[PDB]
Amino acid sequence: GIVEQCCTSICSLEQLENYCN
Amino acid sequence: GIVEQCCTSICSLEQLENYCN
Amino acid sequence: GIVEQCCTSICSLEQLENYCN
Amino acid sequence: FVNQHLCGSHLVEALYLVCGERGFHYPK
Amino acid sequence: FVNQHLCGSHLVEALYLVCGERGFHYPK
Amino acid sequence: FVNQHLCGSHLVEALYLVCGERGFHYPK
Ligand SMILES: *C(=O)COCCOCCNC(=O)COCCOCCNC(=O)CC[C@H](NC(=O)CCCCCCCCCCCCCCCCC(=O)O)C(=O)O
Ligand SMILES: *C(=O)COCCOCCNC(=O)COCCOCCNC(=O)CC[C@H](NC(=O)CCCCCCCCCCCCCCCCC(=O)O)C(=O)O
Ligand SMILES: *C(=O)COCCOCCNC(=O)COCCOCCNC(=O)CC[C@H](NC(=O)CCCCCCCCCCCCCCCCC(=O)O)C(=O)O
Repeated sequence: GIVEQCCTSICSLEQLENYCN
Repeated sequence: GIVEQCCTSICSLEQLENYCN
Repeated sequence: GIVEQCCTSICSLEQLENYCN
Repeated sequence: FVNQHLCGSHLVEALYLVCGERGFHYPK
Repeated sequence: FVNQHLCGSHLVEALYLVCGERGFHYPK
Repeated sequence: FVNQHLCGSHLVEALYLVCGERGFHYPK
Protein backbone atom coordinates (compact mmCIF):
# COMPACT_ATOMS: atom_id res chain seq x y z
CA GLY A 1 0.00 0.00 0.00
CA ILE A 2 1.01 3.65 -0.19
CA VAL A 3 1.56 3.56 3.57
CA GLU A 4 3.99 0.69 2.99
CA GLN A 5 5.89 2.14 0.04
CA CYS A 6 6.31 5.49 1.72
CA CYS A 7 6.76 4.76 5.44
CA THR A 8 8.68 1.47 5.26
CA SER A 9 10.51 2.49 2.10
CA ILE A 10 11.23 5.81 0.40
CA CYS A 11 8.76 6.73 -2.27
CA SER A 12 9.06 9.10 -5.17
CA LEU A 13 6.89 12.04 -6.13
CA GLU A 14 5.40 9.99 -8.98
CA GLN A 15 4.36 7.32 -6.52
CA LEU A 16 2.59 9.97 -4.43
CA GLU A 17 1.04 11.51 -7.56
CA ASN A 18 -0.78 8.26 -8.24
CA TYR A 19 -3.03 9.08 -5.25
CA CYS A 20 -4.09 12.52 -6.48
CA ASN A 21 -7.65 12.94 -7.73
CA GLY B 1 -23.21 8.70 3.13
CA ILE B 2 -21.71 12.18 3.09
CA VAL B 3 -19.03 10.85 0.74
CA GLU B 4 -21.82 9.75 -1.59
CA GLN B 5 -23.93 12.91 -1.47
CA CYS B 6 -20.95 15.15 -1.99
CA CYS B 7 -18.61 13.27 -4.35
CA THR B 8 -21.16 11.46 -6.54
CA SER B 9 -23.65 14.31 -6.33
CA ILE B 10 -23.40 17.99 -5.45
CA CYS B 11 -24.16 18.77 -1.86
CA SER B 12 -25.23 21.99 -0.23
CA LEU B 13 -23.68 23.86 2.66
CA GLU B 14 -26.51 22.69 4.93
CA GLN B 15 -25.72 19.09 4.07
CA LEU B 16 -22.09 19.69 5.07
CA GLU B 17 -23.17 21.54 8.22
CA ASN B 18 -24.87 18.39 9.46
CA TYR B 19 -21.38 16.93 10.06
CA CYS B 20 -20.12 19.79 12.24
CA ASN B 21 -19.70 19.13 15.96
CA GLY C 1 -8.53 4.85 22.98
CA ILE C 2 -7.17 8.34 22.41
CA VAL C 3 -10.57 9.31 21.02
CA GLU C 4 -12.07 8.16 24.33
CA GLN C 5 -9.58 9.81 26.68
CA CYS C 6 -9.74 13.09 24.85
CA CYS C 7 -13.34 13.47 23.66
CA THR C 8 -15.20 11.79 26.54
CA SER C 9 -12.68 13.00 29.10
CA ILE C 10 -10.09 15.76 29.18
CA CYS C 11 -6.63 14.66 28.22
CA SER C 12 -3.28 16.19 28.95
CA LEU C 13 -0.52 17.23 26.57
CA GLU C 14 1.51 14.19 27.63
CA GLN C 15 -1.36 11.92 26.67
CA LEU C 16 -1.44 13.53 23.23
CA GLU C 17 2.36 13.35 22.95
CA ASN C 18 2.16 9.57 23.16
CA TYR C 19 0.71 9.60 19.62
CA CYS C 20 3.54 11.60 18.04
CA ASN C 21 5.93 9.77 15.73
CA PHE D 1 -23.23 27.82 -3.71
CA VAL D 2 -21.49 24.46 -4.07
CA ASN D 3 -20.88 23.87 -7.77
CA GLN D 4 -18.28 21.10 -7.54
CA HIS D 5 -18.11 17.49 -6.58
CA LEU D 6 -16.17 17.13 -3.33
CA CYS D 7 -14.15 13.91 -3.56
CA GLY D 8 -11.43 12.49 -1.35
CA SER D 9 -9.57 15.20 0.59
CA HIS D 10 -11.72 17.92 -0.97
CA LEU D 11 -14.65 16.89 1.20
CA VAL D 12 -12.49 17.10 4.31
CA GLU D 13 -11.24 20.57 3.28
CA ALA D 14 -14.85 21.66 2.77
CA LEU D 15 -15.91 20.42 6.20
CA TYR D 16 -12.90 22.08 7.81
CA LEU D 17 -13.84 25.39 6.22
CA VAL D 18 -17.61 25.13 6.72
CA CYS D 19 -17.47 24.02 10.33
CA GLY D 20 -14.92 26.54 11.53
CA GLU D 21 -14.17 26.45 15.21
CA ARG D 22 -16.93 23.87 15.81
CA GLY D 23 -14.89 21.12 14.14
CA PHE D 24 -16.48 18.13 12.46
CA HIS D 25 -16.71 14.35 12.23
CA TYR D 26 -15.96 12.37 9.07
CA PRO D 27 -16.82 10.18 7.18
CA LYS D 28 -19.43 8.94 9.66
CA PHE E 1 -3.47 23.17 30.11
CA VAL E 2 -6.13 21.30 28.15
CA ASN E 3 -9.51 22.54 29.35
CA GLN E 4 -11.68 21.27 26.48
CA HIS E 5 -12.95 18.01 25.16
CA LEU E 6 -11.26 17.24 21.84
CA CYS E 7 -13.83 15.55 19.60
CA GLY E 8 -13.77 14.66 15.94
CA SER E 9 -11.41 16.88 13.93
CA HIS E 10 -10.44 18.82 17.06
CA LEU E 11 -8.37 15.90 18.28
CA VAL E 12 -6.55 15.74 14.95
CA GLU E 13 -5.87 19.50 15.07
CA ALA E 14 -4.50 19.08 18.61
CA LEU E 15 -2.17 16.27 17.57
CA TYR E 16 -1.00 18.25 14.55
CA LEU E 17 -0.14 21.19 16.78
CA VAL E 18 1.34 19.20 19.68
CA CYS E 19 3.49 16.92 17.57
CA GLY E 20 4.95 19.58 15.31
CA GLU E 21 7.52 18.36 12.84
CA ARG E 22 7.48 14.85 14.38
CA GLY E 23 4.03 14.12 12.93
CA PHE E 24 1.62 11.68 14.52
CA HIS E 25 -0.53 8.59 14.09
CA TYR E 26 -4.30 8.53 14.62
CA PRO E 27 -6.66 7.13 15.85
CA LYS E 28 -4.57 4.04 16.60
CA PHE F 1 13.81 14.26 -4.21
CA VAL F 2 12.14 12.40 -1.35
CA ASN F 3 14.84 11.52 1.17
CA GLN F 4 12.63 10.71 4.17
CA HIS F 5 10.26 8.04 5.25
CA LEU F 6 6.72 9.43 5.31
CA CYS F 7 4.90 7.86 8.26
CA GLY F 8 1.56 8.61 9.84
CA SER F 9 0.44 12.20 9.26
CA HIS F 10 3.60 12.96 7.27
CA LEU F 11 2.29 10.95 4.35
CA VAL F 12 -0.97 12.91 4.41
CA GLU F 13 0.95 16.22 4.51
CA ALA F 14 3.02 15.05 1.53
CA LEU F 15 -0.07 14.14 -0.49
CA TYR F 16 -1.71 17.44 0.40
CA LEU F 17 1.33 19.32 -0.86
CA VAL F 18 2.02 17.16 -3.93
CA CYS F 19 -1.56 17.04 -5.16
CA GLY F 20 -2.34 20.72 -4.77
CA GLU F 21 -5.75 21.77 -5.97
CA ARG F 22 -6.44 18.28 -7.38
CA GLY F 23 -6.84 16.81 -3.89
CA PHE F 24 -6.16 13.18 -3.11
CA HIS F 25 -7.47 9.92 -1.68
CA TYR F 26 -5.86 8.09 1.24
CA PRO F 27 -4.89 5.47 2.37
CA LYS F 28 -6.67 3.52 -0.38
C1 LIG G 1 -19.34 3.18 14.04
O1 LIG G 1 -18.77 3.91 14.83
C2 LIG G 1 -20.63 2.53 14.50
O2 LIG G 1 -21.59 3.54 14.78
C3 LIG G 1 -22.07 3.50 16.13
C4 LIG G 1 -20.97 3.91 17.10
O3 LIG G 1 -20.21 4.99 16.56
C5 LIG G 1 -20.90 6.23 16.57
C6 LIG G 1 -19.97 7.32 16.05
N1 LIG G 1 -18.59 7.10 16.45
C7 LIG G 1 -18.06 7.55 17.59
O4 LIG G 1 -16.89 7.34 17.88
C8 LIG G 1 -18.92 8.35 18.53
O5 LIG G 1 -19.17 9.65 18.00
C9 LIG G 1 -20.12 10.37 18.77
C10 LIG G 1 -20.20 11.81 18.27
O6 LIG G 1 -18.99 12.49 18.60
C11 LIG G 1 -18.91 13.79 18.01
C12 LIG G 1 -18.37 13.68 16.59
N2 LIG G 1 -17.08 13.00 16.57
C13 LIG G 1 -16.94 11.79 16.01
O7 LIG G 1 -17.85 11.18 15.46
C14 LIG G 1 -15.56 11.17 16.09
C15 LIG G 1 -15.32 10.15 14.98
C16 LIG G 1 -13.81 9.98 14.81
N3 LIG G 1 -13.16 11.03 14.01
C17 LIG G 1 -13.66 11.80 13.06
O8 LIG G 1 -14.75 11.69 12.55
C18 LIG G 1 -12.79 12.98 12.70
C19 LIG G 1 -11.72 12.67 11.68
C20 LIG G 1 -11.32 13.97 10.98
C21 LIG G 1 -10.00 13.82 10.23
C22 LIG G 1 -9.69 15.00 9.33
C23 LIG G 1 -9.45 16.28 10.10
C24 LIG G 1 -8.28 17.03 9.51
C25 LIG G 1 -7.91 18.24 10.36
C26 LIG G 1 -6.81 19.05 9.69
C27 LIG G 1 -6.08 20.01 10.61
C28 LIG G 1 -4.67 20.30 10.10
C29 LIG G 1 -4.16 21.69 10.49
C30 LIG G 1 -3.13 22.27 9.51
C31 LIG G 1 -2.72 23.69 9.92
C32 LIG G 1 -1.61 24.36 9.10
C33 LIG G 1 -1.93 25.86 9.06
C34 LIG G 1 -0.77 26.78 8.73
O9 LIG G 1 0.48 26.34 8.84
O10 LIG G 1 -0.92 27.95 8.39
C35 LIG G 1 -13.44 8.60 14.30
O11 LIG G 1 -12.37 7.96 14.79
O12 LIG G 1 -14.10 8.04 13.44
C1 LIG H 1 -4.32 -2.36 13.24
O1 LIG H 1 -3.50 -1.84 12.51
C2 LIG H 1 -3.90 -3.61 13.98
O2 LIG H 1 -2.82 -3.30 14.85
C3 LIG H 1 -1.64 -4.07 14.59
C4 LIG H 1 -1.03 -3.66 13.26
O3 LIG H 1 -1.11 -2.24 13.08
C5 LIG H 1 -0.20 -1.52 13.91
C6 LIG H 1 -0.32 -0.03 13.60
N1 LIG H 1 -0.57 0.21 12.19
C7 LIG H 1 0.38 0.35 11.26
O4 LIG H 1 0.11 0.55 10.09
C8 LIG H 1 1.83 0.26 11.69
O5 LIG H 1 2.19 1.43 12.41
C9 LIG H 1 3.49 1.32 12.99
C10 LIG H 1 3.91 2.66 13.58
O6 LIG H 1 4.15 3.59 12.52
C11 LIG H 1 4.37 4.92 13.00
C12 LIG H 1 3.03 5.61 13.21
N2 LIG H 1 2.23 5.61 12.01
C13 LIG H 1 1.09 4.90 11.92
O7 LIG H 1 0.63 4.24 12.85
C14 LIG H 1 0.37 4.94 10.59
C15 LIG H 1 -1.12 4.65 10.73
C16 LIG H 1 -1.84 5.21 9.51
N3 LIG H 1 -2.10 6.65 9.55
C17 LIG H 1 -2.25 7.46 10.59
O8 LIG H 1 -2.36 7.11 11.75
C18 LIG H 1 -2.18 8.93 10.26
C19 LIG H 1 -3.48 9.53 9.80
C20 LIG H 1 -3.46 11.03 10.06
C21 LIG H 1 -4.54 11.76 9.28
C22 LIG H 1 -4.71 13.21 9.69
C23 LIG H 1 -3.49 14.05 9.36
C24 LIG H 1 -3.92 15.39 8.80
C25 LIG H 1 -2.72 16.19 8.31
C26 LIG H 1 -3.16 17.58 7.87
C27 LIG H 1 -2.16 18.31 6.98
C28 LIG H 1 -2.86 19.34 6.09
C29 LIG H 1 -1.97 20.53 5.75
C30 LIG H 1 -2.76 21.83 5.47
C31 LIG H 1 -1.80 22.99 5.19
C32 LIG H 1 -2.43 24.34 4.79
C33 LIG H 1 -1.55 25.44 5.38
C34 LIG H 1 -1.68 26.81 4.73
O9 LIG H 1 -2.23 26.93 3.54
O10 LIG H 1 -1.26 27.84 5.26
C35 LIG H 1 -3.10 4.44 9.16
O11 LIG H 1 -3.42 4.17 7.89
O12 LIG H 1 -3.85 4.04 10.04
C1 LIG I 1 -12.82 -0.28 -0.19
O1 LIG I 1 -13.37 0.78 -0.42
C2 LIG I 1 -13.07 -1.41 -1.15
O2 LIG I 1 -12.57 -1.06 -2.44
C3 LIG I 1 -13.57 -1.08 -3.46
C4 LIG I 1 -14.58 0.04 -3.25
O3 LIG I 1 -13.92 1.23 -2.81
C5 LIG I 1 -13.19 1.87 -3.85
C6 LIG I 1 -12.59 3.16 -3.30
N1 LIG I 1 -13.47 3.81 -2.35
C7 LIG I 1 -14.42 4.69 -2.67
O4 LIG I 1 -15.13 5.21 -1.83
C8 LIG I 1 -14.60 5.06 -4.12
O5 LIG I 1 -13.52 5.88 -4.56
C9 LIG I 1 -13.56 6.10 -5.97
C10 LIG I 1 -12.52 7.14 -6.35
O6 LIG I 1 -12.91 8.42 -5.85
C11 LIG I 1 -11.89 9.41 -6.01
C12 LIG I 1 -10.91 9.33 -4.85
N2 LIG I 1 -11.58 9.47 -3.57
C13 LIG I 1 -11.67 8.45 -2.70
O7 LIG I 1 -11.16 7.34 -2.90
C14 LIG I 1 -12.44 8.70 -1.43
C15 LIG I 1 -12.01 7.79 -0.29
C16 LIG I 1 -12.42 8.43 1.03
N3 LIG I 1 -11.52 9.48 1.51
C17 LIG I 1 -10.23 9.66 1.28
O8 LIG I 1 -9.49 8.87 0.74
C18 LIG I 1 -9.71 11.02 1.67
C19 LIG I 1 -9.32 11.15 3.12
C20 LIG I 1 -8.31 12.29 3.27
C21 LIG I 1 -8.17 12.73 4.72
C22 LIG I 1 -7.01 13.69 4.94
C23 LIG I 1 -7.21 15.01 4.23
C24 LIG I 1 -6.78 16.15 5.14
C25 LIG I 1 -7.11 17.51 4.52
C26 LIG I 1 -6.55 18.63 5.38
C27 LIG I 1 -7.17 20.00 5.12
C28 LIG I 1 -7.08 20.89 6.35
C29 LIG I 1 -6.99 22.38 6.00
C30 LIG I 1 -6.25 23.22 7.06
C31 LIG I 1 -6.14 24.68 6.61
C32 LIG I 1 -5.52 25.68 7.61
C33 LIG I 1 -4.75 26.72 6.78
C34 LIG I 1 -4.47 28.03 7.48
O9 LIG I 1 -5.15 28.38 8.56
O10 LIG I 1 -3.64 28.84 7.07
C35 LIG I 1 -12.70 7.40 2.12
O11 LIG I 1 -13.72 7.56 2.96
O12 LIG I 1 -11.99 6.42 2.25
